[PDB]
Amino acid sequence: ADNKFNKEQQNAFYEILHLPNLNEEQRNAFIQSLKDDPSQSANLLAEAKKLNDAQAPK
Repeated sequence: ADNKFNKEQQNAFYEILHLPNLNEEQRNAFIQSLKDDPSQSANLLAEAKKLNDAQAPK
């Protein structure tokens, strides 16, 4: 009765939530954007995943 999102879309949500290095503010931005338009699932995911990989020093 909740989450009118496809598997990929909901996966994007969770995967962006699974970004511990990503600023929670940016996380909220991507998540909210996913809520606004989940059509950008694969690619808000591609590039939250990729600020998460790219604020990552080594």
